[PDB]
Amino acid sequence: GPLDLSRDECKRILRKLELEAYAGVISALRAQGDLTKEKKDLLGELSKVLSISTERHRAEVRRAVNDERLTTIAHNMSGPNSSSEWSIEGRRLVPLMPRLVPQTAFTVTANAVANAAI
Amino acid sequence: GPLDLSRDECKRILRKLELEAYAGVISALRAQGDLTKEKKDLLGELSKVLSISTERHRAEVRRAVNDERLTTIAHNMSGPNSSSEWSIEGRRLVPLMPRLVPQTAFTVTANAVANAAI
Amino acid sequence: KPRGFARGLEPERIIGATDSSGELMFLMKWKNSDEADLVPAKEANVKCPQVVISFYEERLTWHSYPS
Amino acid sequence: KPRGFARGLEPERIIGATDSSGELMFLMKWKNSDEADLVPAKEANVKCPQVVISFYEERLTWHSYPS
Amino acid sequence: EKPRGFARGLEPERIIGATDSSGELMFLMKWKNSDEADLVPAKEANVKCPQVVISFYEERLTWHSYPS
Amino acid sequence: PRGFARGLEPERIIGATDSSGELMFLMKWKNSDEADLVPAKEANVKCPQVVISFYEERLTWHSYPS
Amino acid sequence: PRGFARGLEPERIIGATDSSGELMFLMKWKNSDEADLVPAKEANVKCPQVVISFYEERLTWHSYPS
Amino acid sequence: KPRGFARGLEPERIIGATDSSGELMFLMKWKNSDEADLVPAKEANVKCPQVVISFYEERLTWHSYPS
Amino acid sequence: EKPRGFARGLEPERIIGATDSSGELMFLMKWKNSDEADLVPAKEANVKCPQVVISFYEERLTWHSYPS
Amino acid sequence: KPRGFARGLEPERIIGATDSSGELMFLMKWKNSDEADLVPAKEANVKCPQVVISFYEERLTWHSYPS
Repeated sequence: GPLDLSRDECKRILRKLELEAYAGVISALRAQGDLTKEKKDLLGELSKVLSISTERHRAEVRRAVNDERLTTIAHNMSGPNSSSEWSIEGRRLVPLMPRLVPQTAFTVTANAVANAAI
Repeated sequence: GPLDLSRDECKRILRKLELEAYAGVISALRAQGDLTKEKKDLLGELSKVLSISTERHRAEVRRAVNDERLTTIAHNMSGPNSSSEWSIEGRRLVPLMPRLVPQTAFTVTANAVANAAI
Repeated sequence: KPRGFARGLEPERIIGATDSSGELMFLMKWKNSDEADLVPAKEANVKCPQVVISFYEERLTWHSYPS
Repeated sequence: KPRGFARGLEPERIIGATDSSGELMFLMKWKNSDEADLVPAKEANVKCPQVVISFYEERLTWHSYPS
Repeated sequence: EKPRGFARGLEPERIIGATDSSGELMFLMKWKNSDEADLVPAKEANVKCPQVVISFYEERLTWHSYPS
Repeated sequence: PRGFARGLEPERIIGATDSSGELMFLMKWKNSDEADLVPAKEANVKCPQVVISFYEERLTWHSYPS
Repeated sequence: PRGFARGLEPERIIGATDSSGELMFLMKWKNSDEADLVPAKEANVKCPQVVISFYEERLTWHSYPS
Repeated sequence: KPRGFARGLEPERIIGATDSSGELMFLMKWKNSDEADLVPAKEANVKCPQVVISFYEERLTWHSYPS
Repeated sequence: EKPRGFARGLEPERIIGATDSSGELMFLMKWKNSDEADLVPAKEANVKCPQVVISFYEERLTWHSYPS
Repeated sequence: KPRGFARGLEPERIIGATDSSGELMFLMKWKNSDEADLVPAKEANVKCPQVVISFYEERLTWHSYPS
């Protein structure tokens, strides 16, 4: 029957409910406008209670920031400047570098030595 | 186009996002087990930020309490006693009375009087 | 001129009631006066709750009915 | 003898209710008669809606929501 | 052994019934914050929660001959 | 505007409360995800069957002890 | 168990962090809604193309002023 | 003259990258040669994955997520 | 008029480039908590953030003849 | 017997480097001693950062490459 769920299946469903719950709040808040201290604190408590990691949190923020529909709603609800704080909240590690150009094609080159004591 | 939304349409979508967001958290928390002070405080902050009224909140709690799947998950995650506090949180106004029986068929009957000063 | 509770008299007992005016009214007999006044239950309830209760307790009705 | 609404009387106030018969029934006191009798809630709901509403409204209490 | 009636330390919410036993008027009292209602002597309720008692009676008042 | 002022047909009452001092019903309107509070005094006459349905579904029995 | 210990095929990296002191990748596994952190040192050799795809997609340019 | 991987040399370290040509290209320094040249990222990704990974890994910085 | 380089009061995160201008070694510095990187004299960076400077060089070290 | 930084000598200058051992090592010339030691960059970086920086600054290489 539908209610005959194994302990493991229950854990999987719960985890899915927790992720969907967090994602849903992120979407709603993003649609209201930019992130605020009040909302950041609320999300911190929510991620704690729903066991959402810091990086899963940042990924969800990026998802919402990248959503044009939510962005458009935010612009209509609270005007421009609706993503500056979200953009920082969803910060990520990225390879950052200037495009290659001769004047910047840089490297340190050395003549390798021997070993031990010399 | 999909992004050509009127201010009114944006408001409707936002309200829907807020309700779905709150409902989602209620579902997740109910699935974890019974309501706790920590979770009650979190919901209070969430309903404030998402503009969810007290009675809409109680109705959502009842919905989750009445969900056999969430109840079954809760029993598997944290055992019995997973709804006592939720049941109180979702309290409602109801006509409460004993079933009719002669010994309880009660009423006060009087002989109506006249008017003014007598 | 002052009427009802405005007379400042002590309630003796409710001699009757009626709600034909749109609200429940009590015909109040006051101590040391044979002039009774129809007063709002709204008022009597808080001014003299025990007098009101006594009125209801004299008219307790339990119903017997066909199956 | 006709019973319930068949008596052609006017509803005054519902005195009690029960579903022991398999359906919700109301014990109805009719105006000018101290002999109350049972009427189906299905019928009273249609014929005297405010009388039914009053019966429920004045009996509301907060209660926990069962599992 | 458990407290009953007013001894439970609860605030009255509403009287939902009344009956006769041994020869004394008793009220079935619904208490605030508890789903379990129990009996209390009318004598006690009249003193401790008069408005609750009055409301019970008032909302059930009927007439021998309807007034006009 | 809210309540019956919205000009929508009542669908069903989802909750009731006396916290304001008067009985209010949380009304769910047909073709609308937004519910609002309306005075019971008003719903009683404008949609009596919706009110009756609400109460009848929640009728809760409590027997006398002994 | 978590990470590659789950015995699942890596699908894509959704985030990276050095907060622990070492570079870690939040890995999304094929046929699973649960993502976990794995050492970059480990992902680098076990799924080099998944790591390369991750970096290449996020490559961010910054020119020199003057 | 052959260029890039066609020189038959071993990748030592990627010095820089650019997509100005319409595709991502890496400036590759080959072991034992101080004359670096361009190779498609598509090719380097397959032929020297760890060299490519190293290039990116050592250039990671936190950055806000654009709109 | 706005502060530049170390005057912005930010902590260095990573050097992402180096070039010659007017005859002085300059580093394109990525600062913590800011997406905008700018130039700082190597002379200054060597003193204020030596490990950041060293990391930049070390991760780019190549050999004329690969060692064995 | 103490070797490398364990000799407690003042670094004079790095005369060379190599990473064939698996990690970068510097051939360090110490003041008042003609006996140089190969020491880990891990150590030299924190013990004598300016000496390390000077080594790198003598070997700055900018690349010119074919289009």
